[PDB]
Amino acid sequence: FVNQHLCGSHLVEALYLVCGERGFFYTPKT
Amino acid sequence: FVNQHLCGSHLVEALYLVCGERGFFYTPKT
Amino acid sequence: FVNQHLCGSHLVEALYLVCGERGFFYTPKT
Amino acid sequence: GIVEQCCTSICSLYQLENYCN
Amino acid sequence: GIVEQCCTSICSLYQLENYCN
Amino acid sequence: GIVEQCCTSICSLYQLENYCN
Ligand SMILES: [Cl-]
Ligand SMILES: [Zn+2]
Repeated sequence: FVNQHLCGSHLVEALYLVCGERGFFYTPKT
Repeated sequence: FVNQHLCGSHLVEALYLVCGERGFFYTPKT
Repeated sequence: FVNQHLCGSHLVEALYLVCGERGFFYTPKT
Repeated sequence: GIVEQCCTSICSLYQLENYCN
Repeated sequence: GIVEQCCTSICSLYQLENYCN
Repeated sequence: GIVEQCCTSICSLYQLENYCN
């Protein structure tokens, strides 16, 4: 779950930029 | 040591938030 | 390519600090 | 999900945008 | 150590707090 | 390259500096 927890951190980071004002949603669910 | 070096970066990041004013200590030792 | 994409993010981060005003170049090429 | 999708394969800026509001 | 402990298993906010001053 | 060089082995501050302008 760690490698996946590390990856997600970057995902959110990248969503913040890409989406900008649009905002975004992050759902770690399976 | 890389995957571990990557992980630690996130650890420190997470300690900074959790601990807040308390501050924190990071010891990479074995 | 993911583990490598994760690693690079940290590389750039570390280049920014080390090099400072010098600036730096990042080339993901093989 | 984004994880299963973006942690096994590098998602592009356009694949990432699918997770925008 | 935190590494051996938090890089093999996802430490929770409470496990992380054990490393606070 | 820095990747092949710094993602298989922890590059030191001095190895990193080789990638500075
Ligand atoms: Cl990472
Ligand atoms: Zn990372």
